[PDB]
Amino acid sequence: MTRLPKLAVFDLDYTLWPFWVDTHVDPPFHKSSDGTVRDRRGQNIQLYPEVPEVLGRLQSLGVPVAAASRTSEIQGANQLLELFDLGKYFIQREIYPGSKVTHFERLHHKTGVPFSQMVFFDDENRNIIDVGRLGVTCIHIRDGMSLQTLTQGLETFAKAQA
Repeated sequence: MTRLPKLAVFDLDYTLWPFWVDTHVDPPFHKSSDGTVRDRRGQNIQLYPEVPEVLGRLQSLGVPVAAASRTSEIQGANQLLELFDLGKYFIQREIYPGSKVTHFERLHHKTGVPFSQMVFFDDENRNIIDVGRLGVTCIHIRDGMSLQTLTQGLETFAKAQA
């Protein structure tokens, strides 16, 4: 029904997975025969349960998906996206330290999508505030992404377009 955003942006830590990739785990990671992803020490790395379906829904809706993360553990963040087979859903990934305003300026530049036509999900208040000043519809999340968080965010975006 209501207008869809032209770009859906997600942070990684506490958005797609319940931890800080630069703090709680020890890269590199690998896939184990028991169906899990493990870090160098043997910890069981998991995504928030509905993350695969969240990205799959955006894919079905034709909504371009991008990442905007401020972690220093860049290699590890990308490896996780690949091992969980989530990388295929992303058209662009901005993963590096610094003000997230820089990540969004590059997303804006390469996609051509105006800031007002973007929706962003992050748990970090600092980022919600910084990016919000750009006109992006920012969705402050808790307990990571879920289909409810996604669908409510899309409604919020639609409302903002009005």
